[PDB]
Order: sequence, then C-alpha cells, then structure tokens
Amino acid sequence: SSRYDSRTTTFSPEGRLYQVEYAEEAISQAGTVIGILTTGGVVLGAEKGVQNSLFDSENMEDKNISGEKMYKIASHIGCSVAGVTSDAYALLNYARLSANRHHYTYQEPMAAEDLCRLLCDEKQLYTQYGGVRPFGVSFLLAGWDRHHGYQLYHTDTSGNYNAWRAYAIGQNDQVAQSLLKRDWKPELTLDEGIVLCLRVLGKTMDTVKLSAERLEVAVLHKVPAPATQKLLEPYGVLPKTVPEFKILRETDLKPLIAEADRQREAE
Amino acid sequence: SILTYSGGSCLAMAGDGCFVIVSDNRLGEQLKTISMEVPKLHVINESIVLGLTGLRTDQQTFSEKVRFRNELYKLREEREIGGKAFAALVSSMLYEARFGPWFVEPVIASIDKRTGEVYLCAMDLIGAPCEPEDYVCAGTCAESLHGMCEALWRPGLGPEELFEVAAQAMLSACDRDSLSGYGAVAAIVTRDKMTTRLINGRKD
Amino acid sequence: SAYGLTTFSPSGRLVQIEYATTAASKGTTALGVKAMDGVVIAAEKKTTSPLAASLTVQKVFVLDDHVGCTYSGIGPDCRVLVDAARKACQKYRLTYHEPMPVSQLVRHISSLYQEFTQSGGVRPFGCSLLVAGADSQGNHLYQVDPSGTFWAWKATSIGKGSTDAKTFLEKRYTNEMEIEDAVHTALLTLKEGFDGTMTAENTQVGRVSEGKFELFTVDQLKDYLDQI
Amino acid sequence: FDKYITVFSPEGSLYQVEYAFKAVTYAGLLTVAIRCKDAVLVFTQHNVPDRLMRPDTITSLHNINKDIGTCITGRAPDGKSLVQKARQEASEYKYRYGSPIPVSVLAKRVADMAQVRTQHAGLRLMGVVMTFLGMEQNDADGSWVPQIYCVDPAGWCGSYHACAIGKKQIEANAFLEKKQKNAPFHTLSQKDAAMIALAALQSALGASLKATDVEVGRCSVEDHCFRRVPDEDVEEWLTALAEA
Amino acid sequence: TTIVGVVYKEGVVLGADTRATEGSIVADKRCKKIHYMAPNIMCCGAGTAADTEAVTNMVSANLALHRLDTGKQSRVHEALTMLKRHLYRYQGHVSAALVLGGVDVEGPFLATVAPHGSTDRLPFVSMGSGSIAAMSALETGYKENMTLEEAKELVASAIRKGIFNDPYSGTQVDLCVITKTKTELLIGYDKPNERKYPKQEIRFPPGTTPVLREEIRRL
Amino acid sequence: SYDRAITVFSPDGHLFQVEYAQEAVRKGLCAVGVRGKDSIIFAVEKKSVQKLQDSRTIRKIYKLDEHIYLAFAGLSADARVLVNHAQLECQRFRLNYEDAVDVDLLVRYVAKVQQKSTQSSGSRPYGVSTIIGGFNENGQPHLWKTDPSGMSSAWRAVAIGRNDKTVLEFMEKSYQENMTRDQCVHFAIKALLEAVESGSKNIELVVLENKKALYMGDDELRKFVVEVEKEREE
Amino acid sequence: EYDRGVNTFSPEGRIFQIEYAIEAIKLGSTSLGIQTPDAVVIAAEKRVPSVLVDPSSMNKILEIDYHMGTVLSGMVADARILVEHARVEAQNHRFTYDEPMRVESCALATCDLSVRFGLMSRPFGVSLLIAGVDENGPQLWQTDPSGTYTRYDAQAIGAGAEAAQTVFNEIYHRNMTVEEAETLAVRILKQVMEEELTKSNIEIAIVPASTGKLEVYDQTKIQRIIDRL
Amino acid sequence: MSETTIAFRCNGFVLVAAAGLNAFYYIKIMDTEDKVTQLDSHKVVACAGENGPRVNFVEYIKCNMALKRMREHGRVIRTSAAASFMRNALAGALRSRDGAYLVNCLLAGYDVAASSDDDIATGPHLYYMDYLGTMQEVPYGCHGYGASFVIAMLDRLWRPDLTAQEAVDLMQKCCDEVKKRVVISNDKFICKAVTENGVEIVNTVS
Amino acid sequence: WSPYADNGGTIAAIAGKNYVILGGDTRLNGDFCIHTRDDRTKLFQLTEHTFLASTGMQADRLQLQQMLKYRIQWYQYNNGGKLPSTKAIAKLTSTMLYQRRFFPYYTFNMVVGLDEKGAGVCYSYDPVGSTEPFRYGTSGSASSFVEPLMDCLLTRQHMVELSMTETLEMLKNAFTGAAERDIFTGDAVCFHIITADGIRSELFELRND
Repeated sequence: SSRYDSRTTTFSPEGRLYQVEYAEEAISQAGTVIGILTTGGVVLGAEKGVQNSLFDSENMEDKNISGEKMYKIASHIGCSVAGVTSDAYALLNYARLSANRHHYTYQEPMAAEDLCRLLCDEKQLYTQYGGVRPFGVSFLLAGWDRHHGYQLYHTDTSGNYNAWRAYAIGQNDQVAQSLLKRDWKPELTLDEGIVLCLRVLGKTMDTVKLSAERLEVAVLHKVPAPATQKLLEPYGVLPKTVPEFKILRETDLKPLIAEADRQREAE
Repeated sequence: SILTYSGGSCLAMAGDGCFVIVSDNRLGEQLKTISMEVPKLHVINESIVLGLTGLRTDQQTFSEKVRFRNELYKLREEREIGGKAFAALVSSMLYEARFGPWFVEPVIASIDKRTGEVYLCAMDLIGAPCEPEDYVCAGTCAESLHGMCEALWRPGLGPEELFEVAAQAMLSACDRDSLSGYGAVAAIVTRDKMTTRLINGRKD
Repeated sequence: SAYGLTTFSPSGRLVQIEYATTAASKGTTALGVKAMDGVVIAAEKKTTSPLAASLTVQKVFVLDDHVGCTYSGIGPDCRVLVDAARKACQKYRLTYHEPMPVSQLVRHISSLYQEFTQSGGVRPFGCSLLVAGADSQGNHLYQVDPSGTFWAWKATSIGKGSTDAKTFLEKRYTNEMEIEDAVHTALLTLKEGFDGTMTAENTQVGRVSEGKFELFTVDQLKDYLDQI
Repeated sequence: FDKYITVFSPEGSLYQVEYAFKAVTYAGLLTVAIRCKDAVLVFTQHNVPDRLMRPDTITSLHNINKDIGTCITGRAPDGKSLVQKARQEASEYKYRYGSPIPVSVLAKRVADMAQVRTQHAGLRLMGVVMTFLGMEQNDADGSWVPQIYCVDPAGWCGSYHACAIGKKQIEANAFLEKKQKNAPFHTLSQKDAAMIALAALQSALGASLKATDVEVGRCSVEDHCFRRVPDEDVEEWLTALAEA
Repeated sequence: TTIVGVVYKEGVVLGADTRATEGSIVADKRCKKIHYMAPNIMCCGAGTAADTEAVTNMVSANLALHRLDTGKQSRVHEALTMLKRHLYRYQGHVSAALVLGGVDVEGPFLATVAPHGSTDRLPFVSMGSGSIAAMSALETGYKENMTLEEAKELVASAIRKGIFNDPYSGTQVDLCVITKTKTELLIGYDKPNERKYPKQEIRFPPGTTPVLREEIRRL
Repeated sequence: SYDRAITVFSPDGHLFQVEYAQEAVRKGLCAVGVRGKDSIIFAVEKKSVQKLQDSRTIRKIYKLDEHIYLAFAGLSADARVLVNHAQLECQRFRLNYEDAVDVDLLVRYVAKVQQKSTQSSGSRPYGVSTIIGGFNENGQPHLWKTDPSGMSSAWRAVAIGRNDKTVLEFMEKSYQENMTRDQCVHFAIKALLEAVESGSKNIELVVLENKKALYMGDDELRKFVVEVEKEREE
Repeated sequence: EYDRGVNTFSPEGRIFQIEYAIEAIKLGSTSLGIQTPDAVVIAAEKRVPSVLVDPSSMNKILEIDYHMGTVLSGMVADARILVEHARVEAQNHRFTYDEPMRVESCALATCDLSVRFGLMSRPFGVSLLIAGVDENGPQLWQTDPSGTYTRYDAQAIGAGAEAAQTVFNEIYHRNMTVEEAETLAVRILKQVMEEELTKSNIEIAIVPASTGKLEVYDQTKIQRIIDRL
Repeated sequence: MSETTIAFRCNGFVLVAAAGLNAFYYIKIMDTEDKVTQLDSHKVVACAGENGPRVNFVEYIKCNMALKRMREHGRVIRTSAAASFMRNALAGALRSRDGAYLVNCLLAGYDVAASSDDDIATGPHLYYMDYLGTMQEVPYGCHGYGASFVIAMLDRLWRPDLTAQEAVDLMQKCCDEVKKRVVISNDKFICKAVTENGVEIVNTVS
Repeated sequence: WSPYADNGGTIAAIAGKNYVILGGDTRLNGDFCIHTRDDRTKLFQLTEHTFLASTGMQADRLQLQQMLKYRIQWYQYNNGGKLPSTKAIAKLTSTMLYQRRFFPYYTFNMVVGLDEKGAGVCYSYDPVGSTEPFRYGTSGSASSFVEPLMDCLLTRQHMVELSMTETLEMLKNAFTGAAERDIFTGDAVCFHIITADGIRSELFELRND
C-alpha cells in the first residue's frame, strides 16, 4: 500500500510543495471576493453563481450570520471565502470555536491578528504532518480590535497571511486589483467603500447593469452600544460604540446600486 | 455546607404573559460579608433569564460555560435558544458532572415570544428539573420563600402586581436569613419589555 | 493505510471527488418538491428480476419523526449516512428535548462527507442525498453531494434522468402549490423519464406535512397513481 | 492505479468490488434458495472431488445461531470468516437487547461489514455471497414468515422469493423466472418448491443429481430452527422429479 | 413517591401520585411521574429524579434508533434489558427505580427494575416510599383477568393509599393505560384533595415596595 | 496516524528532503545580521512596495524574549511555527530556573527542533533558516545562524536567503570589528542592496541594544538609505 | 529513493540505508585519534565556511565527561544527538554506582541508539571516535552507523581517511611518545587538508594516563607543534 | 491567615500592602518577604499563603502573560482579563488531581489606552480573589486574620477622593491596627502603589 | 492481613585492615512459632568480595537479593565482564531501596565487603536506603544490645588493631549473649570471613530454646 502513497507532505526537487501550489490554483478558479478597508469599517463583497428559479432560502431566524459567502466568526470578526466550500466550513468551525475559547478564558474579544494566526497555523499543520491533502481555502478576515482598529487580512493555502487596504481573491483577481489600486484612497466613507466594491464586481462579472441578485455584501462596522445594565452588572462598562457584522439586504443596496450605475454612465 | 458558603437566594414567579425574577445582593464567606453588590441574575437573551446560587466559584464557572455554549449555538443555528431547550441543555451539563458536581442550583425563567407562555424551571445540583406553574426558588432562604409565595401568589397577575408579590417575598425571606440580603435586583419580563429594578432592603 | 487517497491535481481539481460525483449521477432517478405546506420526495425502485422481493427495497428513509431522505448512487454508502444522521437526531433530542432543525442535520451530513475527502485511507461517499423535513422555520428540501456541498431547493432531481426531470419541474412548479398537487407533480415527473410501466411497487414516496415525515404505504400510493 | 485499491475509476465504478464478484463464480459451485408457503429451503452443491475426503466435513451451510442459517457461495475461507463475524454480531445483539437477532437485521449488519472494506484501503474484500435464511415474526398477528437475504461483496443486502448464486447462476435464475409465472412461490408446498429448485440445478449444471451431490437446509413454521434436511427426504424429492 | 402497575386482560395500567419534594417541603404539587419510553411502553419512576430521568431518556432514545433500524415495534423485554445493563454497570450509583409497562406482540408486560440492576416481571407491582401501603391494596384487590374498569379502580385505590398514609407522596392520581393499539395518559384521574377554605386574597397596591432605581428596555 | 519514512539516505549520502529544504531557503527573501560592539542589526528585504499593502506592515523579525530576536528566510509559515516553539521554550526556562535563557542555549533548542524534523517519521523538515541574536546578562552580543539540517554556528555577520553568497562575499571584505550603532546600520543596509532593487520601503530593520530594541520607523530608515545611495555612486 | 524501503537488504546482505549513511561520513571533515601508552590524542580539521564565522562555535571535539572526549565526523547536527545520549548515560552511571563509566561501555551505549530506525526514519550519518582513560589505560574507540563499535590503536575518519591510513601503516608503531603522536597528528592534517594549516584551523585534545583528565589545547600550544615541523 | 494583605482603590491609584512575615510553625524565619508581586508595568498582585503555592502560582501567571504580550506585539492586557485568567486557573486547579492553589489574591491594575482606536475606560481596578476561584471587583479588600479589623476601618474612613498623601496615612493606620490586635506578628509591611505612570514602592509605610 | 511479616533474628559484621567478618543467625520465626532453625537466607553472596546481609521480612530479602543479583549480572555484560566493587554495589543498593520509597522493602540491610585498598567495610542501610561506610554494624531483633557492646569494646570511648581470630571471638561472644536474652534470636550462626584469598565459612551453635 505504501507504493500507492501520494506523499502529500514531501518536498519536491526545488523546495516546492506541489499540493500547496495546486490548492492555490483551485482558489483562483473560485468566485471573486473583494475586501476594502475604509475609515468607517471594512467591506466584503462577493460574486455568486447564476440564480436558478428553483433555489430556495434556508429561512434562518437571523439573517446576519451567514450568506452564501459571508460568515460571522464573532461579533467583531467576519469573513469571506474562496475555494473548496466544505473545506471552508471545517475551518470556519475551527475559528468560531477558537474565538469563543478566548472569550471564555480572558472574557475579552480575541484580537483579529491573533485569530488569523490560529487559523493559518491549522493550515500549516496539514502541510508538514499527516499524509493528507491540505485545505484548499483562502479567507478574507474583517476585524475590529482596540489594539489596531479596522483590519483586513488575507490567508493563503500555505498558512501565510498579510494585511491589506484592499484585496481580491478568486477568478479575475488581477483585473480587480488593477481597479482598486487606481480608485482606493485613505479617506473613504463606508458608503463610498460599498460603491467602489460594486463597481469592481460589475467590471469583473462583465455586465453594464448591476444585478442585485448576483451580489453579496457584508460590512464590519461600529454602531451605538445597546442598553447599559448597571443593575445586573454594577461594574460593567461598555464603550459608546461596538463592532457589528452585517450582511446587507436588497433594501439597503438600492440607493447604492443606483450610485454605482451613475458612476458607470458618467464613465 | 458548601452550597451555603457564599450566600444568596433567587426567586422566580409567573403571571400572565410576564415573569419576575429576583435575587439578593450579598456575597459572603460564611458569616463574613465580602460585597453587598453581587446580584445573581444573568440575561441570556431577550426571553430568558438565568439565576444561579450555590458556591460562587461554581456559579462563575458554570455561567461562563453556559455563555460559551450559547454563543456557539447562535452561530451554528442562526437563532436564539428557547427557554425549554436552554433548560434541557443546562440539565445535560449538570448531569455530565454527576459524580463530581457543580455546586450550583439554577433558577431559569422564560417566555415563548410567540405564544406568550411562561416557562419556569429550577434544578438540583445534578440537574433534576422541577417545572411548576407558580414559582420556583433556590438558595439559603428557600424554605422561607415557599410559604411567602404560597400565601401571596395567585394566578393571573400582571407585571406590576407580580413585582410586589415577588419583592415582598424576597425581602421578608432574606430578613430571617443571615446569608442573604442587602436588598435585591428584579427583572420583569413581558413579550414587549424588560424592566429592572433595584429594591431597597436592610443593611444587615 | 493512513495516507490520503483524495488529492489536488495540477489544475486545482480534486478528481476522486469528481468520480464519486459521477457515480452519484449514474444512480436511479430521485426528485423532490417543496409545496407551501409540505415536501414530497420520490424515487424509482426497480429490481433486476421478479425473483427479488420488491417490498423490502427501500429508497426513501425516515431519519426522525420530522425528517426523511432519499439518495442516488451507491446504496451501501447511503446506509452509512442514514445511520449517522439518525444518530445525530437522537443526540440532539437528548440534549435540547426538541427535534433537530433540518439545517443543522444537513450541516452534520456535509461534514461527514467532507471528512471522507481529506482523511487518510478512505474514498469519498459515492451518493447524493435529498433531505426533506419540517422544523420551527417551516419546510425544507436540501441536496447534498459527495463534495459535502449542500443547497436548499424548491424542487430538484438527482440521478440519471435529472437534467430532464429538472427542466420539466422548472415549467410546472409554482410558489402556491398545495401538498396534494405537489405529490401529483412529483409522480408526473417520475412518469416521464421512467422506463416501463410505473406501479406502486417500483416507486416509493415520502411526504412531510403537519410537521411529520411519513412514507406512503403501497396502498396509499396506489390511490394517487390511479388519479394521474 | 484504481485497479489495486478502493478508489473510484473515472466512470464512478469500484474495481475491487467487481473482481470480488468474479471470485464468486471462480469457485465453481451453484446454490439455489427458495421460499414457499410455510418454509424456506436452501440447496447447495456438495462437491467432494477427492475420493479420500471425509464428505461430512465439506459444507457450505452453517448456523449463525439456533434460528438462522447461511449458505456461503464463493471463496470458502472468506465465507467462514464472515460466519464468525455474523456469530459474534448475533451474540452481541442478544446480550444487548436480550432477544435473538432477526434475520433481516443480521443481514444488514453483515452488509455493513462488507461496505466498510469497500471504502477503507488495505483490507481485501471477502469474495462471497452470503445467503441468510430464517423465520421472522410480524408485529401485527405474531405469525412467523420465512425469509431469504443475500449480501454481496459490494455491501448490498436484499430479500428474495428465490435466487441462484454461483457458476451458471444466469441460466438457473432464468429457469426459476419461467417457473415463477405458473404459480407464486409463496403458494407452493415444500415438495413443490423443492422440485423447482432441484431442476434449476439440474438444468444449469447439465447433469442428474443424487442426494449425495446436494446439501439442503430448511427453516419452517413448524420448526423455526435452521436444520439440515436428511438424505432420505431429498431422495424422495429427486424421485418425484424423475417421474414428473 | 408511590408508583404502581397492574396487568389486566387486554393490557397494562400504570399509576402515580404527583408530589415532588425537596427535603420536607413540597416543591411541586403536580409533577408528572409517568414517562414515555416508546409508542407502546411507558415507565413510572422513583428513586433519585435526575438518575431516573437520565436513564429513561437514554433508553428511550436508543429504542427509537432501534425501531428506525429494524423497522419493528419495540419489545418490552428489550427496554427492560437495556435498563438493567445500564444500572448493573454503575453498581447502584445511578439510583433509578422503575416500573415498566408495555404491550407488544407477546402480550402485556410489566416489570420492576431496582437500582442495583435487578429485574422482576410480575402481574402487579409497586415501588417508591409508599410502596408498602400501596401493595396492601393490590394484594387484597387483584384478581385474574380484571377488566379495564376494575384495573383502573385498583390502581387508583392503591395510589390513594400512598397519598394519605406516606408523607412523601401526595396530591392526585395519574394513570396511564396501555393496550395493543394505544397508550392513553390520564392526568388527574382522581383528585381527592381539592380546596375547602377558598384562599384569602392578599393584595399589594403597586408602589408598595420602595425602589431605589429602575431601568427599562424595549423588546 | 501517518508514520512513513520521509527523510532517507540515497546513493551517495544525500538526504534530499534536507537539500530541497535548503533550496526553499535560497528562494526566500534576503536577511542579514551584523554584530557591532554593543548592538545587533537585523535587516530584511520585504516583498515589494504596494499602494494596497498595509502601511503598518506585518513584522518578519520576531521577538523571542526581552533580549533575543529572530529573522529568517524560507517558508514564512514554517518559521512562524518555529518562532512559537522558541517563545514557549524561553518561558518554560524562566519557570524551571528563574533566570532568563541565554541566547546560545536558545539556539541549540531551535537547532535541535530542526534536526529532529529530519529524522521523525511522519513529517518533512522545516524549510527555514534563522538568524538569532541577543545578549548575555554581562552585556556581550551574540549572532547565530541555523539551517534546515539543524546545524548552528556563530557569526560576526551573516546573510541568508536569495543572493546569500553574493552578500556574504561583499561582507567578507568590508566587515570591521567594533562598529558603532550607526555604522552597523549603514553597513547592513549597504550589504542588502547588493541583492535588492531599491531601498525605499522594502527593508525592515531592528536595532537590538542591551536593554532596548527598536523597529526603526520610515523617517529614520529613509535617512540611511539616501546616505548609502549617495555612497554607491563613487 | 522511495522505490525501496528503509529496511530493504541488498543482494549481498547489506542494508541500503546503512551503506549510504557511511558514504555520508566520507564527505566529512577529517578527524583522528592516536593511542600511545601514556596518553590518547584526538584531533580535527575545523573547516569554517568563511572568516565571518567565530571559530569557537564549530567544535568537533566535545567532552562527554571529565575522563573522555569525542571527535565526530559526518553530519554535525546528528552527532549532537549521540553526544547528548552519551553525556546522559555517563552521568546515570555515576549516579547509580558512584564511579566513572568505562569508555567501552560508553561506546556500547552510543551504538545501541544508532540502530533504532525503521522510531526514526533513518540511521545517523555520523561516526564517533571516543577517547579516554579508565582502569585499562588510554583507549580509543570508534562507532559507525551500522552500530558496530571497535577499538583502535590509531584511526581516522572522513575525507582524508584513506590517505591517513597510509601514513599509519608507515610511521605508526605501538611504542611512541606523547610528542611523536602530537606531531604525527599534525603531519596528517597538513597532508589531507585543502587549506594552508594554521593554529585556528585545527583542534587537539589529549587524555593522558598520568592524570586521567581530557585537556583541550589552546592556540598557544598548537603553535608549538606546527613549529616542531 | 497568618499573612494579612490589604488594598484599596481611590480615584487615581490603588494602594496594596502585605505583611513581610515568613514563619516555620511558631518560629519567625524572616519578616521582609515581599509578597506584592509585580505582574506587568501597571499590575501587581498581593498573595497570601504558603511560599510554595504562592510562588508557583504567580510565576505561572507571569509567564503566561509574558507569552501573551509577544504573541501580540507587546500590547498590554487589561486588568479585567488578567483577573479572568487568574480566576480560571484557580478554579481549574480546584477540580484537578493535584488540587487547589491555597493562595488568596488581590489583583490591582491601572488600565491605560493601547492605541488611539482604543475606547477603553482608563483607570484603576481592584479585584478580590480566593483560592476557590471566587472573584469580585471591589473598592477595597483584604485577606488574612487582620482582614476584619481593616475592612471595618475602611468602611468607616475610606472615600474615593482621597489624595495620595491621605491614602498613605490611611494605609499606615490599617497596618498599625493589624499589629495592635492580631496575635500572629505582622510586624513589617511592604506597600506598593499602582498609578497611570506604573508601579512604585511606598517607603513611608512600614 | 498485612503485606508485612517480621521473621526476626540478627546480623552483625566487623571489619579490620584486610578482612571483614559477617554473622547471621539461622532461626526463621513465625507468629508465636518457629518455622525452622536452619534458614540461611539472611546472608547472600554477590561477588567474591561482597555480601548482602538482611533482617526483617524474609520474603522481601529474597526479592531484593534477586533484583541485586540481576542488576549485577547486567553490569558485567555491559562492562566487559568486570564485577562492580563493593562501593559501587552499596551505591546501587541505596538507589534501589529509595526507588520503593512508596511501598518499601521491609528489610534492614548491610552490604559488607572489601574496599579497593583491600580493607573491610560495612554499609548499614535504613529501609529506604540512607547509609554510611563504617567499621562495624548490626541489625535486627537483638541489635539494640549487640551495638553498644561493640561500641564499647572497639572504640573504648569511656576508658583510659585485632586479629581475625580475636574479632571472630568477639562476635561469637556477642551472638551468644544475644541468644540468651533475645527470644527471637537463636540456633546457630553462620559466619563468613572475607579476605582477598577468598571466603572461609564456619557454623557456630547457640541456644536452642
């Protein structure tokens, strides 16, 4: 049986881990995913497959935990994935569980870079030990913590990660980086950041009008803090604002698909 | 006894599309009083309140386990847990530890957001539920709480009359108990609102 | 043997997962239809000879009182998943004293499929499932594939006659079908792709309605077949 | 590379499974089982090629427990391994639930044992078809019904009215199909079913059978135990057939 | 606790009282002591409530998989046996005591299971703290091939002996009836302790209790 | 569990897994260490300046303890694992012995982690080389390099990664005993720009002194690259 | 490379992994030991890969215990593992029976661990000369990847091995002095080295029967030997 | 309870103090053991109890915090997280094989904004803990046999707006009361202060 | 039922400049009875210069003697055929007794032998292995009177070199007195005299009652 071993964790004659490389190709074939850092939050946008009449909703009681591509990890961290869907779900469970362990232990939200490191260490582990394929996923993490403010990360099949102000993974990611490079700037509102995301998806899907049913957008931003329960917790202290991860519905994308088509005709 | 080391008492009563849950504010080491500002109530979601009494290290640790499991539930399930499942869950965790228990005794009070039906549960320390329709209570003055509630509680009551019943109960019972006291905190819950009140009491 | 059998090929494909998928597509046709108040799933069960006993062939399965499934592809692989699914439902009951929501059960099946695409010394499951149930969020129809990917559907089909079955359901499906006319449509769709005469003994049908999943007996199903 | 382990070919087929099915005919023997009104019968070849073998030691029929019998077709020692796991399964089931395993459920557990070797690598598949025979009680009126289950190397488990397995199974199964059309097997007497089964063998093997050439087992409503049929009772069936 | 069972011509009657106590105080007057095992098998429980609940649940879950798997009706003997194996393993640390009753293809079946794991199939049984009192009604009143009505009257009378003579049992009789075809729960079959002096209503006008501090939260 | 023998000898005393790990180091970005009188300078090349990359870039020079830094070349993810083990090790040592681990000790721990990965069934070798520098509690600097085989060794200056041999040759001529803090930075930058294209923002730089450390800013690092781009035209 | 396993035997009864490991030792630095009656002497070529290396740190001579020292050849990092097991065994002995480990026992102990592979993926690509004094006077033993160990009056290992074993079958007699071995040592290092020979470029150690202690020679005292040539 | 510790929080600081005594049965081995251990630049912990549990415990806290600060670019952890970490370890040990740490602790921190993005309420926090894992924020707290005397004085005299000088006087009087009324000799106190600028020893308090 | 029995009796040794003399009585006692008057398990030879001598529970001394006998065989195999010296065996024995700290041998032991200079020595141990090298030693039932007598006659601290023969007579006298007064000590004494030449042995009768 050892003659039928594929040797997934064995270097090859140039210091190259072929299975790490082929798994990165798989991500380039996947739906486009874009992340943008703004002053008022992070924006994640993703193209979806083509919409069959016969699809249905899961009809979940809460709509801001998962779309087709966006996932909450914790209330100050969300993400989008490109690559093998079932592989993404295994790692997203890993990350949800690690983020909540940290809350369990320190009663404080895990820092987004700390979370990202644990994620990437899990990936690296299947590159060195264990005779099985690696995870074929790339993530974009949107985060808020008090150490570093808004943060956007990208995680690659090698178990590497890096921070960005805008990024794109999946299909037409060179075409997409070209556009963000041109039009990103360090003074964006969150509403402009959303627009810019929609334009970049409009130019990689290859349509003149933005079909609102082919788009998913999520935002990691801050909102005013809820009730202060000073009677049940006399030494509770909440900040004015707290992070929220939000998966924008069609009724919020109406004045924003409109402002991306007036910037498409005036060009 | 170990369940009485830290002090404290909790009580929950039902009315008509409402409940009230109350706890005392004392934390102690047998007779020495450490703090007078430790209420024992934990809000799980809009519909569920948890009371915990027993040894404070185990109240602190067991409520953190409940919080952890609830957070994971909400991400997997994309919804809030209902009062009855939360209680079955709590029960399961206590009995996981059947031969080496958490010294806590929980009081869960809930309301079905749709039907407006009120669910109360109290548990022993290995998770046996006691789910009547009037009230539940636990902690160091549970004996003296029983008879206050049997004589004051009546079916049907609305939020404001249920609150008086439940505050007179807790005060009169804490006043014959040396390990619970320093006034109280009460949550009053309907389908529509959640009111909290800090009640004055004796300073012994 | 603890090495992986499923690996990446130069263009990013995972071929063992595509061959498994191929095997789930060569299986006998099965389909499902979600109405406004129930769900119906149905499957061909033809035997190879009349020496076989028809009544013992199962294609639709109860997983718990509120949920059922059917499959195409490799029967024996389907039994592993049915067994796992049935256990996870009882496990959820013991813990929360209520029926496991269909969405959760389908993510459990998925992650079991996904295990068998990364684990050492195993091949992938060569079957896809339709899962049909009812919970506090209503009525659901899901499909799960050998990759571990699942989708919710209003109506679909898996197996050899499935491009045509799906075409035919595009046309006849409405958002305001009643459960009895969804059974009718289910049967009518099976009838088109079916080789030979379709009987109550070579077809099996399940139905969610009033929050309860139930197989039709042969006799119940003869009633609905003389009407079409 | 797929011809040597449990991986899918590009047409979604498992090659080791197909070859394990060839092991079944390679062994050269034919078995016929048949379910009549009150009983279930199994008729296998008893080949003793060697004049020096002790013929009462060559057998394909085995008890799994008092009430369930098997007939092994194919690679014989792979057969006996499954007889031992079936016996272990039956014995665990009885200790856990306190009642003897039903034959339907036994067969399903043995099927699962096969399936698992189709999906993990490193253990060869058993190149057999196990035919299980026994009586099962209905919940309604508490009557006892004869069953036949076959499990094959793919892990498939199905129930039958009659079935031939082994060399020339194709020719023998067709003969039983013809004789099904006259009257359903479940309406026949033991004697009448027997004449069909024995002539399925004679048709297919292309011979005339003596009682020494077959071994026969039987479960019936009268006696639920799986038991061998003595040679005299089989001579009376073979005599009845040479006549009519 | 007082739980009772009897066999009658076409089935089983189980009975129970309804008081649960902590210490010497009634915690719940109308607690339910007759538990579901399967469509055709119920269980009444005495002993430590947590243990009685955990084991019944567990065996009811395992019986449900077994019915999906086999596609057959659960046998009362199968339940009895899964119960006893589990209690044997734990050497009476899991201190459940149970009356189990059901009906399957072999007819009615009624058995007790003690906490150390011993079983006894018998035509009439009692268990719990009022078992003795109850058992004295059963030995004076059981006969063979009782009708449903006679069985119900015997079980209720046996529970009422517990209610009025054992301090740990009280309030009312619940019966369950099990037959080839159905299971019928009968909560409050007999209510021998209704009120006499209607409660004095004591009122607090809202604003009776001094509040230091208030907060509100709209849902 | 997977137990295959991955790293094995082949027909002339070659361990190919180890060689190819060292190939992976040769493709990785260049890193340099330079030991002065009382300062150690670690300098690394960053991928390439982008508008999009985050200004607060991730650091590729890690702290192992209050007085010990590490830079590497090779597979960055493997190295992060290696840095984790080393941070654990230093804290383990404080707990077992109260005193703070010596650099030379910490280097042998790391090097033995690399060596074991060349002999442990189930696993491939790390693809990383490290440069580790730090002080004793008597204030005397040390600079070590470790390679994938597990071999460690001390240096007065050292380069790893791409264009290792070229930088190393430049440094053999130009190195000088008892360089100042500013001289050491100068000399380190110079050494790097023999492999690297420009010197704007594709260099990070740590100045590790006794009782201090600095991840130099972009104001002070521009100042030095222009002092050095002016000297390279002569 | 993976075509045949870690255990496979050749058609003439050698284990491939072990043959190849011995080849590895040949591409090593050169090292040697010489036994007089008074003392036992060990030495090595250092072979730094540049003048930026601090030479201290690249020792091929390691103290196992006060009365014995080793010189290694082949893969240095693998030798670190053996030299650590040997330090631990030598100290377990003193713990358990309050006296120094014999030199032979130490070579035996280091060889047991060599052959534990099938567990480790491969042999050690290392050979050791162990040198010391116990009750049997100055001794010099050599271990190799096969796990054979063997006593020698004088040996060399490494790239310059085969050339040093023709300066031995000439000049080596059993009956020499400290001086003549300390000089014969450096004669052979000069021969088979590639570099010019310098006091920084080689290492020398002795264990004399006079005191039973390993001593490591300064660079001051290695000058005195190149001088005497 | 042979070693008294004391702490209270005022508007812009925490004072902590602990008795120097180390004893072997009735014998005084020494009276100058510093038991007020600094955990980080703006944290201290005063532990009470035997040398061995006490040292092992606070060394384990220190090393795990130190490891959290390099796996996070030297970012200071909040006082409420250090307390939550301490509490989980006391609680864990209590159900472990080796059993509980028999130490009683007072953790004092002053929290200071990490970055500009940081919204944290900046100020002093005190936490009482016990060897079981009880934990509670408090404006003052104590352990050991001297605890009751001091708690009542502080109920009587402590206010939030004491100046640094008044709070040293009050700390001094609490130490004198312990000496006057506890039979075990707590003759020498070491007292440290935690402020926005860090941990500093208070010399006039003995 | 205890895991422990004390079978009684006495051993004693004396060293001089090139010999050691070792004695042990031969009674094996039960509970209020005597199993036998001719047990020779108390003294056990380990090399030609080294003895172990033990009192306490006899089943324990038989185990310890075997564990020592195989550690010593292993030393030889790992050490070129050589035997460990007396000093090494004594250190080995301490090490081994300590290791059962937690369920100890019920034994009072002596290792007795020649040193490397040719002189006698005796190591007395406690049950968990603390010892020192001494010129004389005794243990067991009668040891609290044999020991002051040897202190007296050999060190003479409250007053103002011996032959083999004078030393053997002193020990003979000391066992004779032990048997008169200690009811668990009696029957005979087995004496071994250790010199470099070898080992001479001599039985010696004592009271039978």
